[PDB]
Amino acid sequence: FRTFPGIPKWRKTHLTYRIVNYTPDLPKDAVDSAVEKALKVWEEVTPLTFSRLYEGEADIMISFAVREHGDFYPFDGPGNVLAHAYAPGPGINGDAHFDDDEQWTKDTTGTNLFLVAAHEIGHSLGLFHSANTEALMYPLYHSLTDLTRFRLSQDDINGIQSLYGPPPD
Ligand SMILES: COc1ccc(S(=O)(=O)N2CCCSC(C)(C)[C@H]2C(=O)NO)cc1
Ligand SMILES: [Ca+2]
Ligand SMILES: [Ca+2]
Ligand SMILES: [Ca+2]
Ligand SMILES: [Zn+2]
Ligand SMILES: [Zn+2]
Repeated sequence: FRTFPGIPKWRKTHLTYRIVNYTPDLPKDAVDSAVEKALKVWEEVTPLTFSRLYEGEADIMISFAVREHGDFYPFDGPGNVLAHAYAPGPGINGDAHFDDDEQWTKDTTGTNLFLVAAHEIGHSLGLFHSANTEALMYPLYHSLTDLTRFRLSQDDINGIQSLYGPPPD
């Protein structure tokens, strides 16, 4: 694994997230599940717990966007940059933006929202890219992984616990 520079990490175990908008590519219900499951992944190996807001500024603001969308890094159309996110911190920090010029699916017939969400949310949590090929934090986008056999890799578990520790009990 690999954390960020100056090793940013939230100074609190409980984080709030908010889904700011919805992609026309999937039923609102599928977008919710992906985010909740992307969150389960990390929540299971650390003291981190999460809750949802429907208003106010949440730590982890999630949203879909196209091209220019409010920051300095406009999205680039279909493919290539799938989504980007920010390290822990105030305001735009911790937020995750998804490119809608991608076709977000619940399976692998395009860009799986879960798989890509878990990885972006690790960013919000403070993890940078991993050199480990079998790691979820690898800049790894592969459409050949059954969803069925997915499991966070020891590399991912190592790096996030480096920051927050193992589960309390
Ligand atoms: C499994 O999770 C993911 C999430 C994003 C990408 S990506 O294709 O958008 N991307 C890899 C390819 C270069 S661009 C990037 C730096 C913005 C980077 C990425 O990991 N965003 O955090 C790939 C796999
Ligand atoms: Ca934020
Ligand atoms: Ca793109
Ligand atoms: Ca789309
Ligand atoms: Zn953005
Ligand atoms: Zn990434």
